[PDB]
Amino acid sequence: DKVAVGKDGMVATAHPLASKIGAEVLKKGGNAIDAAIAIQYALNVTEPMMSGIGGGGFMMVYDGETKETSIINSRERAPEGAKPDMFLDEDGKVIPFSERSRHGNAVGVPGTLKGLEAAHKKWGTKKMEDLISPSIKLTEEGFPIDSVLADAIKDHQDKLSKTAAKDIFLPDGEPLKEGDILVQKDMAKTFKLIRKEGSKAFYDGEIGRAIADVVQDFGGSMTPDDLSRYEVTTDKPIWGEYHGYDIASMPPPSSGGVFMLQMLKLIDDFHLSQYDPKSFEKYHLLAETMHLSYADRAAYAGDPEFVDVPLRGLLDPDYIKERQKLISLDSMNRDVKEGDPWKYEEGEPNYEIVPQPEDKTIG
Amino acid sequence: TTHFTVTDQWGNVVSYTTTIEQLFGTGILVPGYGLFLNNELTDFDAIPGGANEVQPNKRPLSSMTPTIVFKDEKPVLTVGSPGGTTIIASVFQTILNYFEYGMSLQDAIEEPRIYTNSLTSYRYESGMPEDVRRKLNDFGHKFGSNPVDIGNVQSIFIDRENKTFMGVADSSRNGTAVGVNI
Ligand SMILES: N[C@@H](CCC(=O)O)C(=O)O
Ligand SMILES: [Mg+2]
Repeated sequence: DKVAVGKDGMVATAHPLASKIGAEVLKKGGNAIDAAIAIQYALNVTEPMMSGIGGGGFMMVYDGETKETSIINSRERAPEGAKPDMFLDEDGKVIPFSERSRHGNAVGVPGTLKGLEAAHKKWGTKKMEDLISPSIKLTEEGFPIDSVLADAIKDHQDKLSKTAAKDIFLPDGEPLKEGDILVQKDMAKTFKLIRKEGSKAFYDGEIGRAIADVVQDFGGSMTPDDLSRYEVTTDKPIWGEYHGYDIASMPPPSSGGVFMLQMLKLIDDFHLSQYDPKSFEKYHLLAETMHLSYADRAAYAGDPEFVDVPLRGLLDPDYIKERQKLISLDSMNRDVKEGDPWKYEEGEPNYEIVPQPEDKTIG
Repeated sequence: TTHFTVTDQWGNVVSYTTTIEQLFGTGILVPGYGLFLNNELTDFDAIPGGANEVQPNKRPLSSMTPTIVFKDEKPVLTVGSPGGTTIIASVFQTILNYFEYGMSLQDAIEEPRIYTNSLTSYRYESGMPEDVRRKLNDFGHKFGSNPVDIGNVQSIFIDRENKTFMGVADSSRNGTAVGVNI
């Protein structure tokens, strides 16, 4: 079921066998964070191509109670061995996305596990074992794969062959079809181990070292030192108001918050709801607006510990006005360039504008 | 990338977008652990010298946009998508459909999206009428000859006036929403 209503809780997840599990947490009196944690493990098992403890995330929570809003930033970090031009070949040319995509250098230190643990105790009021067990059952005893997972495996036959994954996702010759049962005994092993010795099995354990092995085996420079150094952060949201509402979204090192808000700010003054939703007018104004914001992102997005991002300027009322000049019903803007938000924020860039190519997270 | 959201009975709200980048990330399964490994670092720009160049210990730029909308200092809506760099676009368009067009929440999500990040990159969800696509492309756009499913919004609306929550999952995946009572 795709829609639903609740009084004492609610949960909506990418996979029905994740949902479903979060709901059980709430039914037992556990809170949203408890449930969120449970869901992430469940998704890791049931939607393994999408999210995982071998990756990162941003967890936005609104507190109780405290009534403040915060964000567990568990995005991966590059190992100390990584290099600014590690993605160029020996001729100084960018290495094809398909190739970069799989290389050891691509793998950043996974942060999700520490982030779940951070959230748990900041908020969590259950575990340190209950929330991971149901995912261990699905890993150990398996489950039938849905359309989307089936099609991931088919669309990525060639990547999946190259790796240890082929034994279990490409069992004999071919890739599991909808309904086939996916069992991840080794993943269950790891999850049981996470339950017992906590996170440190990961960042100070055999798994951490295991990962360091493979990243190097595939050309990467990850050491267990890198893992042991890794730290999640907490971020306070980027805010903004629109149609009389306060929106809390992601700050750098995500591009999401700023430019989604900027997109709204730009589009607001046009009052699109005059136009039919599926009208030329609309799509064009949306399109033109996207072009501007995405151009700004290409020049000025990045981890603020390392760079200065003009958050004030990018969302300035006067910047919006300047840029809305570009957006008309009477033409498509051909000169798609970044704006100068520095004219509105004290400071200047500690970086240049490098034009870039094509990143196959597409077809 | 996936997004999922939770609301409880003590007024906590979770909007959580989490990923390993490409589907299966790098593709690499930590041997004898089953764990798939991210290629998140390939969110870094290739050609270095920008703000999103690779550096040691640097987190590569994300497009994840977990969001909560508030009416009068009190959360009312939760929004978040996956879909790589198109996430920004998905959330923004959902938000439009919900507040500017005042659409039903599910209708907001299911309303065709577009995404385009330069004059060379256009995508659209099935639903944009042909006459309209044709007229847009005459005007100078490059909407492909066939559409693609953009994003996967899950969102939870918090209904004070009826003291309930509504939850919805985008049909793009097999997402599901389930409430809790007692
Ligand atoms: N690289 C994307 C997520 C991966 C995807 O959605 O394919 C981001 O963090 O913005
Ligand atoms: Mg859709």
